[PDB]
Amino acid sequence: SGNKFRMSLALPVGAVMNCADNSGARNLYVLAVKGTGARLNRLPAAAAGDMVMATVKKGKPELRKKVMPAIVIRQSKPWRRRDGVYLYFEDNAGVIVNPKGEMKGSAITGPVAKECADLWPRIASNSGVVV
Amino acid sequence: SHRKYEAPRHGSLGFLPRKRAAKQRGRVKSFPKDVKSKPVALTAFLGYKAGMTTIVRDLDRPGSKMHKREVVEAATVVDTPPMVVVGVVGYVETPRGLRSLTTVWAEHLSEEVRRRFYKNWYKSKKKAFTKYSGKYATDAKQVETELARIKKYASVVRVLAHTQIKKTPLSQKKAHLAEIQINGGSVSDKVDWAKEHFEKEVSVDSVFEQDEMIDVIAVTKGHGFEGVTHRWGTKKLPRKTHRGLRKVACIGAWHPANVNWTVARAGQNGYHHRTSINHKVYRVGKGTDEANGATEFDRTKKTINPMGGFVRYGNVNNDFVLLKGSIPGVKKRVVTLRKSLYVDTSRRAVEKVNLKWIDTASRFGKGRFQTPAEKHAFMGTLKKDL
Amino acid sequence: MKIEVDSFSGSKIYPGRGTLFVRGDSKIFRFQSSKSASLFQQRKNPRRISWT
RNA sequence: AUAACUGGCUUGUGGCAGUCAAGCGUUCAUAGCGACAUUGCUUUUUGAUUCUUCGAUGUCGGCUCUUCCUAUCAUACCGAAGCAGAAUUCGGUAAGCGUUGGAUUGUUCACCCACUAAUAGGGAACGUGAGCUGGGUUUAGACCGUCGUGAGACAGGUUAGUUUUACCCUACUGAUGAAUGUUAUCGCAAUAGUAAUUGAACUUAGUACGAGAGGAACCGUUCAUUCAGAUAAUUGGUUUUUGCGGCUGUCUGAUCAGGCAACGCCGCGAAGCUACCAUCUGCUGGAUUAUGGCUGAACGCCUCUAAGUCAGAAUCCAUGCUAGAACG
RNA sequence: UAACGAGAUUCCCACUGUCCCUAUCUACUAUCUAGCGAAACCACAGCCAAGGGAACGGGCUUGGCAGAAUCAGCGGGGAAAG
RNA sequence: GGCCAUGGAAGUCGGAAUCCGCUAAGGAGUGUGUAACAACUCACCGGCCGAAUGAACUAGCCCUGAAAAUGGAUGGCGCUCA
RNA sequence: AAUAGGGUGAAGCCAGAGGAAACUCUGGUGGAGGCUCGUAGCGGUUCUGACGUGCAAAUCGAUCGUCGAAUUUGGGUAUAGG
Ligand SMILES: [Mg+2]
Ligand SMILES: [Mg+2]
Ligand SMILES: [Mg+2]
Ligand SMILES: [Mg+2]
Ligand SMILES: [Mg+2]
Ligand SMILES: [Mg+2]
Ligand SMILES: [Mg+2]
Ligand SMILES: [Mg+2]
Ligand SMILES: [Mg+2]
Ligand SMILES: [Mg+2]
Ligand SMILES: [Mg+2]
Ligand SMILES: [Mg+2]
Ligand SMILES: [Mg+2]
Ligand SMILES: [Mg+2]
Ligand SMILES: [Mg+2]
Ligand SMILES: [Mg+2]
Ligand SMILES: [Mg+2]
Ligand SMILES: [Mg+2]
Ligand SMILES: [Mg+2]
Ligand SMILES: [Mg+2]
Ligand SMILES: [Mg+2]
Ligand SMILES: [Mg+2]
Ligand SMILES: [Mg+2]
Ligand SMILES: [Mg+2]
Ligand SMILES: [Mg+2]
Ligand SMILES: [Mg+2]
Ligand SMILES: [Mg+2]
Ligand SMILES: [Mg+2]
Ligand SMILES: [Mg+2]
Ligand SMILES: [Mg+2]
Ligand SMILES: [Mg+2]
Ligand SMILES: [Mg+2]
Ligand SMILES: [Mg+2]
Ligand SMILES: [Mg+2]
Ligand SMILES: [Mg+2]
Ligand SMILES: [Mg+2]
Ligand SMILES: [Mg+2]
Ligand SMILES: [Mg+2]
Ligand SMILES: [Mg+2]
Ligand SMILES: [Mg+2]
Ligand SMILES: [Mg+2]
Ligand SMILES: [Mg+2]
Ligand SMILES: [Mg+2]
Ligand SMILES: [Mg+2]
Ligand SMILES: [Mg+2]
Ligand SMILES: [Mg+2]
Ligand SMILES: [Mg+2]
Ligand SMILES: [Mg+2]
Ligand SMILES: [Mg+2]
Ligand SMILES: [Mg+2]
Ligand SMILES: [Mg+2]
Ligand SMILES: [Mg+2]
Ligand SMILES: [Mg+2]
Ligand SMILES: [Mg+2]
Ligand SMILES: [Mg+2]
Ligand SMILES: [Mg+2]
Ligand SMILES: [Mg+2]
Ligand SMILES: [Mg+2]
Ligand SMILES: [Mg+2]
Ligand SMILES: [Mg+2]
Ligand SMILES: [Mg+2]
Ligand SMILES: [Mg+2]
Ligand SMILES: [Mg+2]
Ligand SMILES: [Mg+2]
Ligand SMILES: [Mg+2]
Ligand SMILES: [Mg+2]
Ligand SMILES: [Mg+2]
Ligand SMILES: [Mg+2]
Ligand SMILES: [Mg+2]
Ligand SMILES: [Mg+2]
Ligand SMILES: [Mg+2]
Ligand SMILES: [Mg+2]
Ligand SMILES: [Mg+2]
Ligand SMILES: [Mg+2]
Ligand SMILES: [Mg+2]
Ligand SMILES: [Mg+2]
Ligand SMILES: [Mg+2]
Ligand SMILES: [Mg+2]
Ligand SMILES: [Mg+2]
Ligand SMILES: [Mg+2]
Ligand SMILES: [Mg+2]
Ligand SMILES: [Mg+2]
Ligand SMILES: [Mg+2]
Ligand SMILES: [Mg+2]
Ligand SMILES: [Mg+2]
Ligand SMILES: [Mg+2]
Ligand SMILES: [Mg+2]
Ligand SMILES: [Mg+2]
Ligand SMILES: [Mg+2]
Ligand SMILES: [Mg+2]
Ligand SMILES: [Mg+2]
Ligand SMILES: [Mg+2]
Ligand SMILES: [Mg+2]
Ligand SMILES: [Mg+2]
Ligand SMILES: [Mg+2]
Ligand SMILES: [Mg+2]
Ligand SMILES: [Mg+2]
Ligand SMILES: [Mg+2]
Ligand SMILES: [Mg+2]
Ligand SMILES: [Mg+2]
Ligand SMILES: [Mg+2]
Ligand SMILES: [Mg+2]
Ligand SMILES: [Mg+2]
Ligand SMILES: [Mg+2]
Ligand SMILES: [Mg+2]
Ligand SMILES: [Mg+2]
Ligand SMILES: [Mg+2]
Ligand SMILES: [Mg+2]
Ligand SMILES: [Mg+2]
Ligand SMILES: [Mg+2]
Ligand SMILES: [Mg+2]
Ligand SMILES: [Mg+2]
Ligand SMILES: [Mg+2]
Ligand SMILES: [Mg+2]
Ligand SMILES: [Mg+2]
Ligand SMILES: [Mg+2]
Ligand SMILES: [Mg+2]
Ligand SMILES: [Mg+2]
Ligand SMILES: [Mg+2]
Ligand SMILES: [Mg+2]
Ligand SMILES: [Mg+2]
Ligand SMILES: [Mg+2]
Ligand SMILES: [Mg+2]
Ligand SMILES: [Mg+2]
Ligand SMILES: [Mg+2]
Ligand SMILES: [Mg+2]
Ligand SMILES: [Mg+2]
Ligand SMILES: [Mg+2]
Ligand SMILES: [Mg+2]
Ligand SMILES: [Mg+2]
Ligand SMILES: [Mg+2]
Ligand SMILES: [Mg+2]
Repeated sequence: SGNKFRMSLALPVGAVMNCADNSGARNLYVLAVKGTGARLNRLPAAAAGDMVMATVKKGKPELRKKVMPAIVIRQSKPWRRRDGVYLYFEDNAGVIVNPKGEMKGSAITGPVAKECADLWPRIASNSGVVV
Repeated sequence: SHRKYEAPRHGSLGFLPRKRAAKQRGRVKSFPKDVKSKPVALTAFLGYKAGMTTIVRDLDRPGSKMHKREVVEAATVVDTPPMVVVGVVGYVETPRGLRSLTTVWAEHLSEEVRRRFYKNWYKSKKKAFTKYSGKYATDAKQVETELARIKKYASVVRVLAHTQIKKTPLSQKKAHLAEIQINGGSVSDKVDWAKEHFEKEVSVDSVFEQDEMIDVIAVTKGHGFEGVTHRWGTKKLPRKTHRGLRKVACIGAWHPANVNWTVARAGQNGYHHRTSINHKVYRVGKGTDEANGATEFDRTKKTINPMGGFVRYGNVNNDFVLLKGSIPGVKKRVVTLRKSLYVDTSRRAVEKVNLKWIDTASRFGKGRFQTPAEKHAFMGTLKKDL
Repeated sequence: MKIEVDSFSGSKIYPGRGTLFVRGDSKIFRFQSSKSASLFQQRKNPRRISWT
């Protein structure tokens, strides 16, 4: 439910980001990006605010070995906003969600990109500092 | 057998051949279609690419997440001193296309435009247009006869105008002379306007208004001979490929036993003639204005020029045009600004632009000041100031 | 629009110029150019950088 | 005079499509199917043959790149339904435009995970090795199993095993250029090429439709995918600016200032170049196809058609864009 | 079966331009010049489409067409050379 | 409002029957239209007009059936009471 | 005749401690080995790198195996085509 401008992609397929919610997962391994078209040899890649299909590589045993949606909330690759500002975070992080974008955890550790919070009201509710 | 996977083609077949332009001055291939009901007005202007800058502007785009919010945008400065009208050409509709009937010139031509017709001006007797200038002898009935012929037979009237390149910081002394089509009014009206404008200056503010959408005709940056990888954006071959990797591996099937015209090959890149459309005019500045870079919110008395001047151009001391985004060409290139060939009613075309602030920090480095006063206020007194 | 100030050197940041770094603790850092940003990522002391 | 690639004839076999219509389809042959039969098409299967090549056409697959076909997976416009909506199925014009990222496998093939509008099928010497690679196959070394008294064999498994030459001609991509009195400027435009593509969100609207469950579309608005052409504001990348600073060893008696370390090393580093790692830009008219119509005979009625005619597709031709005929 | 192995194989951490997806820089070439100066190969030669033909033509037939002399690259063809 | 099934179906849902009487005229029903009737329309008969008309079949040319990969071949141009 | 510089630390030996004894433990010393890292040397794994009408009818570059012995090597000498 939103139309965010294009951002510099930070997380190609195979990237492992931090898991920033209290769901019990610590890793999020990107295996696909929602909305990725066709281009030979080109890897699908996600920016902050993108829905991702992921597995939990490190965390509680009941979270491991499954494909589940997740949303990237911060990225360390700098990207330009329409106000001319180049910004980046210290790390790449995401949170586990539904296909509808509803969190499976209940809290978020760290800041959240305004692009991500503007696009997912669920993540905005559970988010603290929003940049 | 077919390709294993279906990928799109590399490059566009509508910009072939990728050869050098025949001239460095970009030529207007097509002018706006003539409407008699409009007033008589020019359709083009000649300028020089000075450099790029940055502005801040409040966006008026309902439904956007940046609506009524500041956006930071790249802009291009085109140095456009007024052009001088020196001639007029008539075109006739024929079953073989437009054909030039007659060219009528002004009595006096400036030295910068008379240098256009010479390769070695310093070694010449400078005899160009002297007998033609004599054609104006005490009655100028030859000129009036040719002008009457144009009024009687011409269907397309174009003026001949040249830039005043001596007012720019360029060391080139040759002016750039071009045909600019006259639109509006009858053929007689166009001819009267052209004759009455002989040896007169025409400013940009008489051709382009602010917030207008215009097209840019220019010759792009030359890069010389280039391989397929960068000329055509082809995939690099693996690192361990014998005899090199910046190639196209297969340049054709066995049959046709020839190389096809559609296969990417190494060759000359850049220096192409391009027509780029829908560039919005953010500002038509005046050289006499002491607040070129000032806005209604930034009242700093400030010219459009950055600190230390435009890199490899100099200062813009003339009227100028501030365009949104990027235009083809390099610095000092002659650029042709043409009016749009259609009517655009999109929100992007009809938005009224009001600028907040224009960046004038140095482009020669990580400039951090907008003004020498701001600099000396930040740093204070230095040793060289005593 | 607002003029920003370098976190490492106090240099004036104008719209667009420089990068903006959000640390893990959500503290916002502003760098007017790559030069001051690179020194900060080396954990230098701006109090001991002679031109800040 | 003769077998192993490609090519040629054939097309049993493989693949695809018809005709009649016994049946299926709650009724109802033909919305969608369709037996017993029967007529065909194709050369991406495999056979059959041995015409070309044995004084040699480099034999698998993948990577790269261009193009073509349509028996159309998606996208445009439509007709049909056992089409209320949504979805879906059948069909017409259609190849303009797209048709993916990975695990295993040398694989072609296959099979899974996942995105996607879709992950259609094929040809061009089973396209493509003086383009690559060399994992497979298919020399010689070696191991195993079975066979053989044995030397050895295996169309069985395994491991290691040199991938040569373009400066010629043509063709492509670009670049000059004699002569059509000389030289210079501004132009015209024959011909050739051509470019855009698809998705999402808001509104329409919880509306039409529907008992409900569910649930559209046109105008409009903001964004996004793939592609194309530029550009260097900004940010990032790059450093022989060996520009400034720092560091080690050694050499110049020390200092200052320097040499060398097969650019000695490190931090920053403008300019230039450059990145969906950055920004900008990608037009509007006509004629048509399928189709639905108007008037209207043939055939006193009827009929989109026979004469005539209207609207109308991602189609075509223009506008626009690129080159400018070096004998326009 | 400890130890050993430039032996064959699978996975993990670190590292990574192998890749997404490419970009930039240096020296030596290539390039141009003075001097010097070979070789492979060679029936004649050298633009295409279709036809037929020893069933894949540069030449034949029918068409498209066709304007001197040339330079750097390139790897489709000469069923190129060896 | 023929019947039975069927709430009912009265011609028009599925079954039956496949009738009779009058009728120059009428299916115990063609369809619309109905929950069924009503209602309208067709088979059906007539009133009007001024000579053709209906069905099945045969074979000439033409069209459909008729989909492949470089652009391309009644030899080419072109040809339509040829 | 030839073989940098390091690592490891075998027997034997010295001192101390525990135990009734048989013995054990600790700290040194010592400097063994077809041991090990690694030059010269000897060899030749991989890039299937360069070159591939070469500098060269086997080389060049990096990388690599081993490097105190079944080591490397000069000269003399012996063995001669089934
Ligand atoms: Mg691939
Ligand atoms: Mg292929
Ligand atoms: Mg024109
Ligand atoms: Mg004349
Ligand atoms: Mg004349
Ligand atoms: Mg250059
Ligand atoms: Mg240059
Ligand atoms: Mg390059
Ligand atoms: Mg190789
Ligand atoms: Mg070479
Ligand atoms: Mg700059
Ligand atoms: Mg930088
Ligand atoms: Mg072959
Ligand atoms: Mg063939
Ligand atoms: Mg068959
Ligand atoms: Mg056949
Ligand atoms: Mg068959
Ligand atoms: Mg059949
Ligand atoms: Mg049928
Ligand atoms: Mg076959
Ligand atoms: Mg097949
Ligand atoms: Mg034979
Ligand atoms: Mg054969
Ligand atoms: Mg042979
Ligand atoms: Mg051979
Ligand atoms: Mg050969
Ligand atoms: Mg031969
Ligand atoms: Mg062969
Ligand atoms: Mg060959
Ligand atoms: Mg592969
Ligand atoms: Mg079709
Ligand atoms: Mg269809
Ligand atoms: Mg039905
Ligand atoms: Mg196509
Ligand atoms: Mg076609
Ligand atoms: Mg189009
Ligand atoms: Mg995809
Ligand atoms: Mg796939
Ligand atoms: Mg793969
Ligand atoms: Mg793999
Ligand atoms: Mg794979
Ligand atoms: Mg594999
Ligand atoms: Mg498939
Ligand atoms: Mg075949
Ligand atoms: Mg092959
Ligand atoms: Mg080869
Ligand atoms: Mg191959
Ligand atoms: Mg080849
Ligand atoms: Mg092998
Ligand atoms: Mg091979
Ligand atoms: Mg062998
Ligand atoms: Mg046997
Ligand atoms: Mg036995
Ligand atoms: Mg045996
Ligand atoms: Mg045998
Ligand atoms: Mg074997
Ligand atoms: Mg093998
Ligand atoms: Mg070559
Ligand atoms: Mg070569
Ligand atoms: Mg040669
Ligand atoms: Mg030759
Ligand atoms: Mg040519
Ligand atoms: Mg050429
Ligand atoms: Mg050319
Ligand atoms: Mg569009
Ligand atoms: Mg709703
Ligand atoms: Mg609802
Ligand atoms: Mg409802
Ligand atoms: Mg309703
Ligand atoms: Mg309702
Ligand atoms: Mg219902
Ligand atoms: Mg609901
Ligand atoms: Mg719509
Ligand atoms: Mg580009
Ligand atoms: Mg340096
Ligand atoms: Mg240091
Ligand atoms: Mg020192
Ligand atoms: Mg020295
Ligand atoms: Mg030095
Ligand atoms: Mg030395
Ligand atoms: Mg740096
Ligand atoms: Mg820079
Ligand atoms: Mg420079
Ligand atoms: Mg692009
Ligand atoms: Mg756009
Ligand atoms: Mg255009
Ligand atoms: Mg129309
Ligand atoms: Mg019609
Ligand atoms: Mg008609
Ligand atoms: Mg021209
Ligand atoms: Mg010409
Ligand atoms: Mg002539
Ligand atoms: Mg002539
Ligand atoms: Mg190994
Ligand atoms: Mg191993
Ligand atoms: Mg094994
Ligand atoms: Mg050469
Ligand atoms: Mg020379
Ligand atoms: Mg010779
Ligand atoms: Mg053919
Ligand atoms: Mg023919
Ligand atoms: Mg043939
Ligand atoms: Mg033939
Ligand atoms: Mg053939
Ligand atoms: Mg031919
Ligand atoms: Mg031949
Ligand atoms: Mg001929
Ligand atoms: Mg020639
Ligand atoms: Mg060749
Ligand atoms: Mg040859
Ligand atoms: Mg046919
Ligand atoms: Mg054809
Ligand atoms: Mg014909
Ligand atoms: Mg025929
Ligand atoms: Mg004939
Ligand atoms: Mg004791
Ligand atoms: Mg002790
Ligand atoms: Mg020792
Ligand atoms: Mg050591
Ligand atoms: Mg030896
Ligand atoms: Mg070697
Ligand atoms: Mg090699
Ligand atoms: Mg070579
Ligand atoms: Mg050799
Ligand atoms: Mg070593
Ligand atoms: Mg070594
Ligand atoms: Mg050894
Ligand atoms: Mg060793
Ligand atoms: Mg013998
Ligand atoms: Mg003998
Ligand atoms: Mg003998
Ligand atoms: Mg014998």
